[PDB]
Amino acid sequence: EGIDAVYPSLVGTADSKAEGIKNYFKLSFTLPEEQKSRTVGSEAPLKDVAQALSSRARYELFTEKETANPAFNGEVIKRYKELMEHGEGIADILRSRLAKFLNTKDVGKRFAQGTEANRWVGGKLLNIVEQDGDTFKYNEQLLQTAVLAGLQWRLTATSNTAIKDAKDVAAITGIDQALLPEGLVEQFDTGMTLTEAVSSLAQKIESYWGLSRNPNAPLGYTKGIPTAMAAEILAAFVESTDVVENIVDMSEIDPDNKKTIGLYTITELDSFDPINSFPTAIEEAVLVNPTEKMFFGDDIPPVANTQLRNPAVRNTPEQKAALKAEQATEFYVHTPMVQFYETLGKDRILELMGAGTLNKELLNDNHAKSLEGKNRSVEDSYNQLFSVIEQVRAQSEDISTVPIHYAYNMTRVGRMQMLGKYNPQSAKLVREAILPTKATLDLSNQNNEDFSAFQLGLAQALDIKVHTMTREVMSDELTKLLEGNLKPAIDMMVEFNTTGSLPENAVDVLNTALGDRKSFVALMALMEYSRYLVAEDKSAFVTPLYVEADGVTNGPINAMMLMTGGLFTPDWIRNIAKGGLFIGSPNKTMNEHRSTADNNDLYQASTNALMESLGKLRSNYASNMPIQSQIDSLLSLMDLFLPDINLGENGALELKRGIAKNPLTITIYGSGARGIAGKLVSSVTDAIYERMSDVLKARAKDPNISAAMAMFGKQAASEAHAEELLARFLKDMETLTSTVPVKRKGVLELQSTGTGAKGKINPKTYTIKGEQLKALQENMLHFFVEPLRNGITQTVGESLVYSTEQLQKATQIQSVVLEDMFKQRVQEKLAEKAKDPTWKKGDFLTQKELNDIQASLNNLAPMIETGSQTFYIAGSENAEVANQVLATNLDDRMRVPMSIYAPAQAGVAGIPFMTIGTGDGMMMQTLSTMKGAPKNTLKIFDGMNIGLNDITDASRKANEAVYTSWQGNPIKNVYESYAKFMKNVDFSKLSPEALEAIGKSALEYDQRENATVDDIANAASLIERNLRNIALGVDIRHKVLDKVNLSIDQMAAVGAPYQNNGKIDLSNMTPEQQADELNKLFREELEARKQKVAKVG
Amino acid sequence: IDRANQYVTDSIERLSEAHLAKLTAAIASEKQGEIVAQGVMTAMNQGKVWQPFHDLVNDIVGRTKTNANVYDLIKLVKSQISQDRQQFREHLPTVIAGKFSRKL
Repeated sequence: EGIDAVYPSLVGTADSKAEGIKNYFKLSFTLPEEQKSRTVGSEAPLKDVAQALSSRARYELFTEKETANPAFNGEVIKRYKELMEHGEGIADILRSRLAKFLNTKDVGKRFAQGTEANRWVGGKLLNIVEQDGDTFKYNEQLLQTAVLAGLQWRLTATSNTAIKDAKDVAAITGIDQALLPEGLVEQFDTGMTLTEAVSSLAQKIESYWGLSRNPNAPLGYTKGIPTAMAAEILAAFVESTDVVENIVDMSEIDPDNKKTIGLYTITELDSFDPINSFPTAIEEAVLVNPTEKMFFGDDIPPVANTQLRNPAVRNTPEQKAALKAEQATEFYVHTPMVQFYETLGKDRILELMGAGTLNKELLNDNHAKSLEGKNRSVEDSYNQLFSVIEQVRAQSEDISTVPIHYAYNMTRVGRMQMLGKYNPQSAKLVREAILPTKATLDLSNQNNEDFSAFQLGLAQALDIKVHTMTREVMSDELTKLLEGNLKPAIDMMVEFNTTGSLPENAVDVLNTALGDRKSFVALMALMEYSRYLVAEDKSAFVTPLYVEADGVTNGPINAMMLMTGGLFTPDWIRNIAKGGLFIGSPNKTMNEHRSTADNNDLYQASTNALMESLGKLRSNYASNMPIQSQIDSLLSLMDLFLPDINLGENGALELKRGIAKNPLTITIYGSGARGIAGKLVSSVTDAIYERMSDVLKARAKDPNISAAMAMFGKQAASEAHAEELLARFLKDMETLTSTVPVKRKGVLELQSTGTGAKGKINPKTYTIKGEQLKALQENMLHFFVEPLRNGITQTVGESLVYSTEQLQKATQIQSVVLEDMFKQRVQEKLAEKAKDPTWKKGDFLTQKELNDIQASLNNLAPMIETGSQTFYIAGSENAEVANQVLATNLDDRMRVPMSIYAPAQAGVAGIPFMTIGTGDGMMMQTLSTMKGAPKNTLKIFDGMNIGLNDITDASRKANEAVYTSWQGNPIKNVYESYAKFMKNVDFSKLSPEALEAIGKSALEYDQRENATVDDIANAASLIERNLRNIALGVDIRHKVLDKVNLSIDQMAAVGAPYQNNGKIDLSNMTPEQQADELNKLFREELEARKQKVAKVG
Repeated sequence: IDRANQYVTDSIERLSEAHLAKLTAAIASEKQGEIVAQGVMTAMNQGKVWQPFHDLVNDIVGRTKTNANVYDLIKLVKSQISQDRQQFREHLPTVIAGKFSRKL
């Protein structure tokens, strides 16, 4: 009688075992104990809410608050009057589409005779209708409340959707990640798919309805009825031209692919729309506890209880404390930076920091696609920032004294991420306008310690390697720039502060002065320095300039410290010193190491090893003439378009440290060899497309120019030199696309493909794809990637790559078993429902039944616990388990598949989870909750912005947090979960498909052709004892390193190292001598543990 | 010789307290006739087996640094010698005798 008294006019009885028509709306939802929405019980929600928005006094009375938001002024009130009238016309469209549905094929006539038309996949909206004469009609309270949710969704959906990477797009389309076309990713994130639009809209509809789900009701109605309403509202928005629908066909690019995907984009409002200063008036008027809002002053966001998009995992108490500290920081608006942005204008901002205007008649088709994506990011960030400024400006007359708070949540890899799309932590444009840092300095004397901090901040913003030089040397470098190239730019900024105007050629002045140092952070350095020059009182200068403590190769260094076992080697000691770990050198900073000891970082070290491997490969095939020519063509092509590859006049090959940046970072991230090859080739094709645009530009200026000079005009001193380069380009492309190398029996053989490149090119629409693209990747994989991966292994160590292999095998095997049991357990439950008369196919299972299936998997240890963090590698949301349609609209379109939260195969995702989660993720968690933690800082991943008044103390604390995170044992945590899984697993109950996947990870190629169940089980237990041996070695190494004196300078910006107060002196020793001393303590620790286990003359 | 090698091997394991072994087995088990007529240098060059041998000698000479002690490398060099003697002195004569349908 609870919900049966609020909606007594609904069609059908509320009994699950009735005879006629049953109402599944009242059987699936229940009234809450305390109210959550103010529209429950009303008769005209679209009229009561519109009345409350007509005045400030009425808004306060309806909301029951002392005062409303100051931004809710008269201009905003007028704009909401038109929006409410627009929402009344949306309801008229919905009411007219229902009458057509009941008229075609006599649906209404049959439904009134007893036919269960409300249980259809498209008739699920018939559970919220009422009888009216001989026909049916909507329920006014339910219909008008859903319209209000659509209006709020239309205003803020874009600024809340997630960002799709290349991996996500590949899964949706089905095309291989390494063969994704040009601009496909940039097209996908512009709009949203059907599933994303409907699911997000349906979430708001349920919230506004203010009801609670029934745990014993089928998932086909608790999730289908809200979804069926969302699809109808989205269809109405398309008819009203509020949402534009675009259809992309995969058969155009891949004829073998028959998938069709629709994309929906919301039409955006004007940048001067007054509604942009307060777009959450409807949300705060309906919900008792609004979710979308901006926090001012003492308004502190609440702490989330579960991980991001991982509802099965809850934040640990240690993780919740870190979130609370990060949400207490106050942000402030820098007025001089804001006025500079609006004076320059959006057009000049795009011209300076973007691609500017585009003339598509002189651009390549593929080149123009990338330029538009660059412009979109800058333009969207500019619009988002100035909408916030409008809201802040209404709170007080002084915009610089309004504190701002931001919400945080935990990423599945243990990373604190700001909520929203464009915020200081994500957008660089917004980062320079809203700052949490402040300082007061005495700059009246140039020899003060305060002036040295001021110079350090300016130098780092102007692209100067401050962590590789001493303070005195850095000061000399900055002085030359200030009085040299940057002088014209400073003069313009000085006039701007006093007057407030800019010249018509301001873009050209900044472009010439900055050059290769152009960035958003470099603009603030010019303004801050110019403001200091005109300050009347330099002894109390207040500035928001900061210094960023950036880690030196944070990724690779963490891996070699956390997942390395065995005895110490001199090579490890030398290579780990480049990361900031010094043994036997008290109070040694990174600036001293680079200046005197070693000036090569990890990126340069791997480049040198790559040259060594490349020379050995060529010498192996010295007698093979066809193989030698193929290697020459690959290097020749990369020399023409990549600045990191250079060939001398004598044929000597020279490489730069910039060729191993990306490969080294993604190698630690578990990416395979094919992934590196695909990215390397993509860099070459981008340069080729850009060179085609120069051909079109040169032809327009001079139609009589030659083809060679139109291409390599600026890369050749003479015309004859230009003709030489053109011949090289044509020959290399034909050679690299005609034959490919095939690795058989351990040797490489050239095999023809028959799909070589022929004909005359067209600069406007030149494209490389199909079999031509695959031929290029085959040559790159076997001739350049293989030598590259050998050099990387030599630097990081052979033991580190051994730990990654066992970790990948252990996680993949566990995920395969979990996925098979989940699918095998929901099919047995469905077979039981087939004997239930009150059950129909399409209702799926129940939330109570789904929770029992997941609880039965607890004896296999699906989650990894480290004591302060939790990880769930196999968790995902997929529609494979349900394999059925959830709901459609009244036109039998917009079919939405049903997706549930079920485990899935891991693959190579195990390595990134533990390298990042226990690496920089744990370091930043400690830094926010440690004793005497730094205050007023912005914590970007592997970085931290610090004010000029606390650079020394905060940098020392950052190095202390790094040392704490190096005492962990990620392998031991994985071993403990894997040992429990092996105790309870039963391989004899696995499907034949599952047994084939496990054999691909535990056995060799020859051993898995006819392997039995016993062979697979025996091979899986071997991995268990491999993890135990690795984990024991890591534990001993950390114990030994804690007994000696160490200096930690991983955050090398300032030069404030941290000492571990060890009591063993290893100074005045070579790395060869230190390894022997460390190995002596390693053998003593092993003896004690084994001895403990055993326990006159 | 075989008895002497076994005694020395067992006396080294008392004091200290895989892939190329398969390629050499394929060399001595060839049954083509047109391949064995080209000599044994060609088969080893085509068989890629020269690469695992280079890694071990590089540690003995000292070109490539390694953490293994003397007793670990001695057990590796003496394991390759016994593999060639087992394959070429015992398994090869059985292949030749298996081409006749009779016991000579």
